[PDB]
Amino acid sequence: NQIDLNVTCRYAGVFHVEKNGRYSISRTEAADLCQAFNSTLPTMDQMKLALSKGFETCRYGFIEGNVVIPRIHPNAICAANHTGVYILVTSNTSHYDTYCFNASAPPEEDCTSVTDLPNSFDGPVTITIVNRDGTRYSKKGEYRTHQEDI
Ligand SMILES: Cc1n[nH]c(C)c1CNC1CCCCC1
Repeated sequence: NQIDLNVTCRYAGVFHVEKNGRYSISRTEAADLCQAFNSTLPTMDQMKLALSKGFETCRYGFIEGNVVIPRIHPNAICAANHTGVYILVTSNTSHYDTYCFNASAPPEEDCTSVTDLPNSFDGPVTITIVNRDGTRYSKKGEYRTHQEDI
């Protein structure tokens, strides 16, 4: 009973979270997951400011109201070579990664590791935060409040 959560640097408080190395988060699970990090789904304005500070990924993830990919450098296999906050328009499917926004984070690039999941609740799952540099933090708990996500 284990969940891996791969996380990134924070840029103006915004970061990316991928669950179990696959697109596997529903919109309801995404909001609950950000709440476990004392965070919220970013607004489009919050995401645009993060992009301006150096944030980019090559993965679709929820923000408030849309599924997006922030892009700085054009790459043919990431958001069809677009730059800016690329918005997913047409998809059959509902599960993505998520972005999260922590208002208490530094204002610009914070590429220190994440060493806590401060607002997880009591539960039976071994949850492991995996940083890009491989460093890990694990704790037993739960974050999902909707049954259809478990
Ligand atoms: C700076 C830092 N490293 N690990 C932890 C925990 C913290 C405090 N802020 C984090 C920021 C991203 C969401 C979770 C909370």
